[PDB]
Amino acid sequence: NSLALSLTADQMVSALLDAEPPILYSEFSEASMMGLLTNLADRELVHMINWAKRVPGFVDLTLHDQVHLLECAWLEILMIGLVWRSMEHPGKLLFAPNLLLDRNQGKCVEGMVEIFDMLLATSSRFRMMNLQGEEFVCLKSIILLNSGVYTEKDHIHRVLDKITDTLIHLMAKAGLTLQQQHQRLAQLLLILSHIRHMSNKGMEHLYSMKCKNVVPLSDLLLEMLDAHR
Amino acid sequence: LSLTADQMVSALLDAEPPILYSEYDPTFSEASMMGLLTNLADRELVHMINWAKRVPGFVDLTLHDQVHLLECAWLEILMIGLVWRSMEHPGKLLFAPNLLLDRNQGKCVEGMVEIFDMLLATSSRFRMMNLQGEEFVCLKSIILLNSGVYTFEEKDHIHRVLDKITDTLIHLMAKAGLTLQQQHQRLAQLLLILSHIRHMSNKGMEHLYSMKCKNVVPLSDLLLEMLDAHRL
Amino acid sequence: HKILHRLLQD
Amino acid sequence: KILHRLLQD
Ligand SMILES: Oc1ccc(-c2cocc2-c2ccc(O)cc2Cl)c(Cl)c1
Ligand SMILES: Oc1ccc(-c2cocc2-c2ccc(O)cc2Cl)c(Cl)c1
Repeated sequence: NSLALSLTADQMVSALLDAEPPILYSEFSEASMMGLLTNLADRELVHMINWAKRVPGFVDLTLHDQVHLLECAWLEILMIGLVWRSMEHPGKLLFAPNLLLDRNQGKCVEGMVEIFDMLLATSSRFRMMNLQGEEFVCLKSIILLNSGVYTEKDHIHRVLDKITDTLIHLMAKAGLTLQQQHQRLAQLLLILSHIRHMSNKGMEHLYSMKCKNVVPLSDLLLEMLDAHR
Repeated sequence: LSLTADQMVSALLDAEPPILYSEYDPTFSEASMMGLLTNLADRELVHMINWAKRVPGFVDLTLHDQVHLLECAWLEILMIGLVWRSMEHPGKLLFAPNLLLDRNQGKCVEGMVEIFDMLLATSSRFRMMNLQGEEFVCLKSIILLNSGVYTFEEKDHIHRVLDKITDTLIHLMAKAGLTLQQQHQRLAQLLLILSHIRHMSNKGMEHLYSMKCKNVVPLSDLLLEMLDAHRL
Repeated sequence: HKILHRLLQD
Repeated sequence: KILHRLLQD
């Protein structure tokens, strides 16, 4: 019972690439902005759940385990996707192709402006580290498996180890030396520390808007929310 | 930067703070029990800032950058230390040699039990991964420089220092008889823990802000100002 | 209940 | 700031 372990580095890359979710669209006061973001985030969750299944090793897990990993890391994956979409738009966040926002634009919702800065700082970090899409979809999957594995789990760490092999392989092909290979590996995985912190700072803001009831939130986005309490 | 991997290891080992003791005598409920944790964390907080001074490259940074990196990562470092100490005591957290607690004891403080289980799981992961001291002191210093490097501009030097520590970890694993693939996998496994530890600090310090408004047990003045860094 | 269960099955 | 003092102690 392996399935995902028998793959090569190339087959791992193509699997994650072909499974990548699409870039959705959207149709500024506090309620106006927070309403669009809520609408957009609700539609992105649905596609992510399909992306989760088409990740090697994920379908091998039980239903409860899949639910666990997604409930803990849904906001991170939403952010790292948002971060990478706006990677070549410095000082701007690309929530949608027809929805690009700036720092001062986010201040229309207080508490959200802080999350903007971290989101921008991460995309700037990716832009400055010259993150690749192949490297990205790996980080995307690492978060899915790692962010909650502590909360035969042995299999997940086997898959995590194999995803790591992909990055090393991805960097080896790029002509990076042995030293630069594990150095870039460290830099990429340390962003996931930041990305995690963003989610927690982001998960806190959403709960505020829930209790504020200013923005009617999707009940799907609710069951994903109160799973952190 | 001009330090070999061996000199890096010794520096981090020589810089290690003592474990310290609490004031626990079995004579006992949900208060002071959280105060001893407060009193203990306060004293360890002081050793931490003198430990940070002995961390290579840290003193080169400005004073403002030192204040910043600590304000964001003071809880992560305490927790990874707590986990490291609680490594050889499965199902138990070793806050102090005379202060050893498990999950059902953490339930005395409401909401604290969730943090206890995570701290146990992290130690359960370290023990299952057979973490070594030399690897620990590196992670201990990595958290110090990374957990606030983009909450800030010529301080990209920090990354060079971070990369030097990564060279050290790989050097250690290469000495433990691990293959290049094994070194990379272990490196990933270690750094992915920091993702969890960060999450514990974010949740952990949300509990500290809770005990703040719930004036059942006052905390240290240094601890309050330290708490006034994530709330702002 | 959880809507997440439904989507992981469909 | 208490932390500021110690860092220059
Ligand atoms: O597709 C989306 C939409 C919104 C966000 C987002 C980023 O930071 C905060 C949010 C946000 C805002 C409102 C809301 O209801 C949900 C979210 Cl996630 C992201 Cl990352 C992706
Ligand atoms: O040396 C210590 C003592 C306590 C903790 C700790 C772990 O989780 C929460 C705490 C805690 C509890 C009360 C308090 O005032 C401060 C803290 Cl940090 C740790 Cl990590 C190390």
